[PDB]
Amino acid sequence: FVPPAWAPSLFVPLTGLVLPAIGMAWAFTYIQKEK
Amino acid sequence: KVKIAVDRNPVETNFEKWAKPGHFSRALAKGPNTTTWIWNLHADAHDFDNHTSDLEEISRKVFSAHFGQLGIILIWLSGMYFHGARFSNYEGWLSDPTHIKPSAQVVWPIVGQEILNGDVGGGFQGIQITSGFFQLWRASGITSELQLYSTAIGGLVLAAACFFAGWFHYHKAAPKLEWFQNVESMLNHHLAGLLGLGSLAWAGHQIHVSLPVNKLLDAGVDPKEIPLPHEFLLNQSIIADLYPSFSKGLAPFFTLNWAEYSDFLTFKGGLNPVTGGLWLSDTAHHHLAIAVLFLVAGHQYRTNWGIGHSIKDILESHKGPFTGNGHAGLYEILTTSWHAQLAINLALFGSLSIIVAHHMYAMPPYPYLATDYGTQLSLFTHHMWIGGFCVVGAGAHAAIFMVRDYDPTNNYNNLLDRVIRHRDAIISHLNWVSIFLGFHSFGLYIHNDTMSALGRPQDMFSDTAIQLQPVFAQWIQNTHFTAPQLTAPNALAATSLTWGGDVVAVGGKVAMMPIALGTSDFLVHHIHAFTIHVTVLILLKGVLFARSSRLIPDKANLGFRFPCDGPGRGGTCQVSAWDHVFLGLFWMYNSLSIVIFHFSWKMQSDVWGTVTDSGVSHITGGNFAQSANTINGWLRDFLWAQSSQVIQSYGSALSAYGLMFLGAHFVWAFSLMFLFSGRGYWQELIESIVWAHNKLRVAPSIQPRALSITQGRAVGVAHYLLGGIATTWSFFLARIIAVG
Amino acid sequence: AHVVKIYDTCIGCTQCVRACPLDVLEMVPWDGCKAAQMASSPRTEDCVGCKRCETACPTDFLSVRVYLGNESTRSLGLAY
Amino acid sequence: DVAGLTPCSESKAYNKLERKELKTLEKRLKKYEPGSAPYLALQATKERTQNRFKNYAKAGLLCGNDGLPHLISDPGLALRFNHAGEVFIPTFGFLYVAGYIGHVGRQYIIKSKEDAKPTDKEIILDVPLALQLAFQGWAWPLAAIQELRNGSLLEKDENITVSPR
Amino acid sequence: MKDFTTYLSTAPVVGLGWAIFTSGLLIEINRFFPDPLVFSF
Amino acid sequence: PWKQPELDPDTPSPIFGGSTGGLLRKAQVEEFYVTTWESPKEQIFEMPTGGAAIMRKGPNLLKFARKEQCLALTTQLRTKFKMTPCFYRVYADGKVEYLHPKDGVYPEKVNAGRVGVNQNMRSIGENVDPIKVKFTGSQPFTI
Amino acid sequence: GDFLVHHAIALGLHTTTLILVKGALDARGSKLMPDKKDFGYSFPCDGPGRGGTCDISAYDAFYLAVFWMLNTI
Amino acid sequence: MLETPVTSAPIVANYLSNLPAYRTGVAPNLRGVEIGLAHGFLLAGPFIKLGPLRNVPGAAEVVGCMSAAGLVLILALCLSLYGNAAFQSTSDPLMSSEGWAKFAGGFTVGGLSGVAWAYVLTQV
Ligand code: CLA
Ligand code: CLA
Ligand code: CLA
Ligand code: CLA
Ligand code: CLA
Ligand code: CLA
Ligand SMILES: CC1=C(C/C=C(\C)CCC[C@H](C)CCC[C@H](C)CCCC(C)C)C(=O)c2ccccc2C1=O
Ligand code: SF4
Ligand code: SF4
Ligand code: SF4
Repeated sequence: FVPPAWAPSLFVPLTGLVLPAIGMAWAFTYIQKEK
Repeated sequence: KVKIAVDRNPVETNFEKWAKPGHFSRALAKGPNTTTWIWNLHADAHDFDNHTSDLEEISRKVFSAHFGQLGIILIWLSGMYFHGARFSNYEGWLSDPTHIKPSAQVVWPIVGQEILNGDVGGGFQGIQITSGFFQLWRASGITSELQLYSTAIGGLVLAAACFFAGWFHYHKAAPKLEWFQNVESMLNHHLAGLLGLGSLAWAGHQIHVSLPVNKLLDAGVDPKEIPLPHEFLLNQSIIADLYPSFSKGLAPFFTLNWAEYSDFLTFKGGLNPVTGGLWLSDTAHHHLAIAVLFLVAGHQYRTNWGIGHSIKDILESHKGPFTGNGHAGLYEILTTSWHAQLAINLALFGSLSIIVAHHMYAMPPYPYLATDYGTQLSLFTHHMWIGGFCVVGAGAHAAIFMVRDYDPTNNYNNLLDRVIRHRDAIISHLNWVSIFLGFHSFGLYIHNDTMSALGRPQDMFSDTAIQLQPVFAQWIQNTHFTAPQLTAPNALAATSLTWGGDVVAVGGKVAMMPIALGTSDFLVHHIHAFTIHVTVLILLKGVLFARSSRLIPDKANLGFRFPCDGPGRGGTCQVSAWDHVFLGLFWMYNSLSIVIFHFSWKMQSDVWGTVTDSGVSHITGGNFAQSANTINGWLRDFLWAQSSQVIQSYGSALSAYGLMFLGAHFVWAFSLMFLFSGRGYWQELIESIVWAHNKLRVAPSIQPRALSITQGRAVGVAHYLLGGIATTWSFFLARIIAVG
Repeated sequence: AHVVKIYDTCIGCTQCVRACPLDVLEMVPWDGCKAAQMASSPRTEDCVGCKRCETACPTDFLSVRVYLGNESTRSLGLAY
Repeated sequence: DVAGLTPCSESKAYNKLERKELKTLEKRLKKYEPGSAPYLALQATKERTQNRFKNYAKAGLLCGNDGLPHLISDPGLALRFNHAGEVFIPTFGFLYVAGYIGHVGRQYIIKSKEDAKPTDKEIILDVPLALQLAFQGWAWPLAAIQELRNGSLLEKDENITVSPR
Repeated sequence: MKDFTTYLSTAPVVGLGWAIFTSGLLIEINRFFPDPLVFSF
Repeated sequence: PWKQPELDPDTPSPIFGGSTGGLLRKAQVEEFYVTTWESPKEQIFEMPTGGAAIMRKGPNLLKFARKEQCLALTTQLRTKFKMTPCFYRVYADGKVEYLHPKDGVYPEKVNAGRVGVNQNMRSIGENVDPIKVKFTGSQPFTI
Repeated sequence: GDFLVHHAIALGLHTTTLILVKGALDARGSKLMPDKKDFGYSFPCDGPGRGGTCDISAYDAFYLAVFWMLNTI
Repeated sequence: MLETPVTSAPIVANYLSNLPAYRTGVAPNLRGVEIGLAHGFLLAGPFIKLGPLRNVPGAAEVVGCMSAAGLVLILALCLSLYGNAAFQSTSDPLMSSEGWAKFAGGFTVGGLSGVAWAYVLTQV
């Protein structure tokens, strides 16, 4: 239903810091992978 | 050894080569078959190094071309003096230089353009000129239009003499290669007669003509009541009661009692409070000292009488331990390659133009020059852009010399060979320092913009939040303000008012006042340093990699001016040195645009303005300390706060500026597709148009082709630079005339 | 590597080989031209695609053709 | 009164614009003595402005809500409301001059392609031939339609260079 | 003379002559007929 | 040629100081090219990787990171002094491959020994449309 | 002014259409490049030969028409 | 090939030799520990100098120290990413895969230690 008041205080940090970091780490492993 | 070597009548003065357009080169000697030939005819027209391999004929052509350019310059100067003589209000301006605007161009009433003849004052209508010719003529003692007419006639006569000299020294009496190669004689004659004797002649004119007329003008008497300069020249009574040391009559000069000449050869630094310009006696002693110094310097090189230095010996003797063969082959390089001399001349002339712009915005060496803000701004910007173009052409012709005239046999372990041998380290370090400067200046600007938009005025790099004050510049300003106090005790005041002191104002307008340097000044100065560094990087990468590289090892065989080496190695477009100069032209444009924007904002906010009883009220109210730290401040408080006069100039005499402004924007846009796109698209469009004209049997015999890739790049950069320069010219002139 | 294709319109003028900066082309004996020469590309793995051979071709259209694709260390002209 | 536009003679804003221009011209004129060249130039400018404002009137011109004259475009509407000379006749004159230029250039191209090295004649003009063709193009449409009739105006597609498909 | 005449027969010289003639014709027309906009007599 | 010459690393290098456009890390990881020639006299030439060097009277050996640099030096020596040089390619494992004079008579000549490869026996413009070769991996110019 | 800006819009539409159909109709061949079908849709150029051949593909015509479409909109 | 007095000075060679990166024989975890200690100690400074809460007494030091520790964590993550990307395939053990992984672990340990040392040094 209605998200809590700390939801903007929590969800934006993941998708702004650690979700791009995890995606960039996975993609960087994907580019340089050999067979 | 040094003697005149002249061949008699090598080229016949005939019109048979005027009928055939393409005659200097064998490629164009066969006639035209495509339209690019025409462009080639207008491209290799003055590329004398490609027409013939003989250095003597190239040197003769260079001599005659220089004579032609001098004749063109003298024609232009005579036209300026003629326009001041007839279509001008110079005599009216001499009575009240602080209320009548200088005007020397009058238009014809044809289609409503007579509104451009604005009310400049003095019962005259015309275009307000910003060249400062009025102040130059006032500094030269010119009073009536008869003197301007005589100067115009003499300039036309000298231009005809220069054109006759070019024709004669090409067709009739052409100097040989040994005549041109006497670099010691050329340097001695240029230092002693071209510069020293010219400085002495101008000092004599200032002493005997310009100083008394300027003194009487500053005294407030009528210009018609002022005696003619020949009255000062012949009868010694007027110059004696105007200057008592003239009563001695050349005695103190020969008796070494030069201190008696202290009345009309002064050292009073600063500006004359009557007119807001440099003291004429100071300029007279300056040009006298310059003449003596250059006369001394002109007797340095040995030509025909044993004594004197040798350029080759001097160059070969200066050899350090870390440089191998010290300056060994440079004497043979600069006596055989015209392009190396052209590069050196263009670099020094462009730098000299930059010094000229700086040192006549700082000290206005003309009466009533600082009061005319528009004249000072136009002169600064013009000399700035001429210097930038010349220093770009310096790198261009250095790259041309590297491609064409470089010989590896004469350059094995000399300075040029070692520079080529570590060009990669040079370019890499220059690239690194360019990146570091761009980051720590433009990122500072972006940081200020963000923290301003984020509501953090305390987090900015401003004069109130984080003071990055220019401590070195402030210390130098304080030292030069105290230069007459301890280190130059014979100077009456400071050499300029920019360091500090009181405020000199003329006619209620600020002539010169002290300039304060803050955080915004440090930011823009480091921005200018970054832009100059990047332009140096581009031009040096063009010069050093003109011959070969790891990407392209045979770039020297491709010539200086080639478009590409195909899409190979991933693509090799814009790899030539010419393309490097073409790229660096835009960077020079951006650099000098930021420089002149900083100049205009700084003098409009902290220098120029009016003087009231309360204090000095500037044009923009001194917002540069608070608005120049952000890009949005430059957008709003400099580009949007100004340029309102340009867009509202319609219906007034300034409207053409706005018209030019709009047209300039047009030209700046019209370049872009020459800068973008390519050649195959336009070639196919031209093929379709050729089909259309072939259907109606109106296809031209000369096959139309698209412009070359190098030609397209040149057209794009030329139209881009023209649009940008005209935009800045129109905006600057309209803003500085409407409110200045 | 790039693909270099040579057709029968070649006249054996050896201009494409002289313009080649990496020694990709060669001349082989032939009977389809007056000069009895035909261009060949036995070292097409060393070609970078500079199209200098196409510039030197005197025949209308092109008797030699370079097609880019599948860039390698040698095809990209890299010294590193 | 077409397109909701009042005539310039009966308009209101047209008179306001005329008075404003005369007022700023008189304000510029009052700054000079009557016996001066700028005074004569400004008086000539004022006379030219008055003559232009009078000649724009009594000619069928229409202006809407700003006093700036508007040009009636559609022929027939312009023909029946005395507006043919606004754009209908100027395009006829322009078509005449443009066809003159095109026919003269076509004649020069055709006559210059006959001789050896026509590119030399293209880049070095035959001035007597150019002036002769300049004074022979007064009947360009008759000649153009007659070459269209005999087929010499058009070239067959078999003889025209065609890009590959 | 004929070399000079062929020099004037070149394209830029005749282009300059045409431009001067056309500009002078249009300027004299606009001067002797001040501000023409409406084709009326 | 009649017998393919073998690369001799003990041949002296030309008189030259330090180099900056010379061998990078690709030389010790991938192949690098080596140009040898036989100078009849002492003369000064220009390297494609930098400034100027002086070749010794006798065998001369130079190293480059690209084959284009080797052929640029080869054509400079052939046009300037008619030197007829030759360059090898050395891999990371030490395999030496003979590159420029494959039949020893230079590719400008014919020698009646080479076999013409990668040649299309049709005229250009007679190739099939890209619709004809679709989802097959074969280009119109490769058939 | 509305009529003038509408005619300018018509100019933008016609010019963008001209660029796009020049790219599309000359996509598979042209006088400068007869074998443009063999080089695919997106290739850089053919080199400096035949006077210069940069921006000859239909992709480059599209990329110029993007500028013209941006100006029109 | 172009040797210089800058790149061939004995003093420069000795200064480069005793660094943890170019040490003769030292286990890679010790090199990582020294690297992390030095680089975290220098990185803590600019974060406590002109951080977002520089004007707040007490909060500036802790905010800058946790910012430096977080940056050290991102640097360790990127170091491990480089180790996994470059040394996935097959005589210096630091350039090996597990050697570079031990170097990254030593780097994050040393970075945290250096951040803590900077905290306890700026607190006194
Ligand atoms: C949408 C993504 C996103 C998010 C959520 C943030 C969030 C933040 N950034 Mg920003 N930033 C971003 C993208 C983002 N950034 C991008 C894309 C750029 C480049 C253009 C920047 C450039 C930037 C700069 C230049 C600065 C910030 C700063 C900040 C902080 C604002 C001030 C503050 O709250 O101090 C809170 C401060 C704390 C110490 C609270 C704890 C939060 C820390 C910083 C994260 C944890 C540290 C790390 C994991 C190591 C810790 C290890 C251990 C102690 C657990 C905040 C944490 C400022 C900052 O952090 O100061 C150093 C700062 O100066 N950011
Ligand atoms: C002291 C003697 C003297 C003087 C004053 C000059 C002056 C000049 N020389 Mg020259 N030169 C000299 C000796 C001298 N030369 C000698 C001895 C040599 C041979 C070694 C040369 C070789 C030389 C070359 C190769 C070139 C010059 C050029 C120039 C011009 C440079 C442009 C400039 O500053 O504009 C200043 C312009 C003016 C002041 C306008 C007036 C110019 C007047 C007409 C010239 C009067 C000086 C003249 C030398 C008097 C003798 C000539 C006499 C036979 C009639 C300038 C006019 C350049 C050139 O061709 O420019 C045309 C050039 O490329 N000089
Ligand atoms: C190039 C610069 C220049 C020139 C042209 C002059 C010229 C003059 N100054 Mg000045 N002066 C100068 C620089 C100059 N000065 C400088 C740098 C200073 C230092 C501050 C001074 C300080 C100064 C003072 C303090 C005074 C002058 C005075 C004079 C006059 C005296 C002339 C004289 O004795 O000289 C020597 C001149 C000659 C020997 C004449 C030259 C020889 C002639 C031309 C030979 C002609 C022969 C011919 C072939 C045959 C006839 C031809 C015919 C048949 C057609 C004269 C007008 C004095 C003055 O105004 O009183 C009158 C004066 O009181 N000057
Ligand atoms: C204003 C337009 C503009 C800008 C900003 C750039 C930017 C750049 N060009 Mg270019 N240039 C341009 C137009 C422009 N170009 C044009 C039109 C031409 C054609 C003539 C050239 C010709 C040209 C040449 C010939 C050269 C350059 C070079 C450069 C670099 C400048 C060196 C530097 O310090 O950059 C620093 C970077 C910037 C100024 C970009 C803005 C950076 C901001 C502040 C962001 C900071 C980081 C940010 C917070 C991180 C984002 C995080 C995010 C990923 C989440 C940079 C990449 C030079 C080069 O390669 O490097 C020396 C070079 O040699 N350019
Ligand atoms: C101040 C007045 C002025 C000016 C300066 C121009 C300027 C121009 N006009 Mg415009 N025009 C004007 C008024 C003006 N026009 C007026 C009042 C009308 C009538 C409403 C037109 C109608 C008009 C048309 C229809 C065309 C132009 C074209 C042109 C351009 C090239 C002319 C040319 O190729 O040279 C002179 C001409 C030649 C060298 C070749 C002759 C070609 C002409 C156009 C054919 C004439 C005969 C033809 C069979 C009649 C039917 C035309 C057809 C469209 C139906 C040029 C920018 C042409 C253009 O831009 O093409 C891209 C074009 O097609 N104009
Ligand atoms: C007099 C010669 C001549 C003639 C008869 C034509 C005729 C034509 N051209 Mg061409 N054109 C010419 C010269 C000529 N053109 C020149 C010199 C250029 C280079 C600027 C072009 C560039 C050009 C383009 C880019 C296009 C045409 C198009 C067209 C067609 C549209 C009609 C028109 O006015 O277009 C407008 C034509 C112009 C605006 C060009 C005017 C150029 C100058 C001003 C006129 C030159 C006159 C010449 C010097 C007279 C010589 C007389 C002699 C005695 C010296 C038509 C088939 C269009 C087309 O394909 O339609 C199907 C098209 O897209 N032309
Ligand atoms: C537009 C364009 C063309 C096409 C333009 C060409 C071929 C040049 C056209 C020049 C014209 C002929 C100049 C003269 C124009 C007028 C006819 C002259 C003025 C006429 C009035 C005075 C009446 C290129 O060839 C090209 C090549 C390489 C990069 C970019 C481009 C590029 O952008
Ligand atoms: S350049 Fe062309 S015609 Fe000449 S040998 Fe090569 S493929 Fe044949
Ligand atoms: S594109 Fe260049 S490297 Fe390739 S075969 Fe042609 S000329 Fe040789
Ligand atoms: S033809 Fe044009 S796009 Fe192609 S390599 Fe040359 S400059 Fe670049």
